[PDB]
Amino acid sequence: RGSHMLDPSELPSALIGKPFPAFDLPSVQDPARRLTEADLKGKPALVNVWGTWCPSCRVEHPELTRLAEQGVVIYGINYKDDNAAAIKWLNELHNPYLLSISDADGTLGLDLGVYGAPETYLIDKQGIIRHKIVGVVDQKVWREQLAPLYQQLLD
Repeated sequence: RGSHMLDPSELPSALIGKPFPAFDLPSVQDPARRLTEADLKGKPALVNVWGTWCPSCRVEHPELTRLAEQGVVIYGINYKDDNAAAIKWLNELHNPYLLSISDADGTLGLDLGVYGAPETYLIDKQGIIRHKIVGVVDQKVWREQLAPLYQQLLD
């Protein structure tokens, strides 16, 4: 395999200081209920990109719950997934997400620079992106890579 370069939008630094991309998408649990980027505003928060196709996302789930238990607001982007399967996941396991955005065609992921899962965006209360983690967030990642910035956004 020859070299393959990710495009600039997929770099963790790409959307730093930029507003969360605009979108109008159905919620996972109710397709008649519509969500937009305005629903992400108000509190500093994580935006976690996940899919039922994603074994790493299954593994990350207990950590996301652990953060939610400590009052961390987490919104979920269900990316290019089976909706029925996604609803099951949100039922069978312990939903840490305050909102579950159905991004079935990946157009929101497209604007975010998403190229798999899990990926986690830290946003401020204005919905401006402040950090991006590619791959599983564990205690260590949270403690070192997110926690310090998240604390600043609360203050």
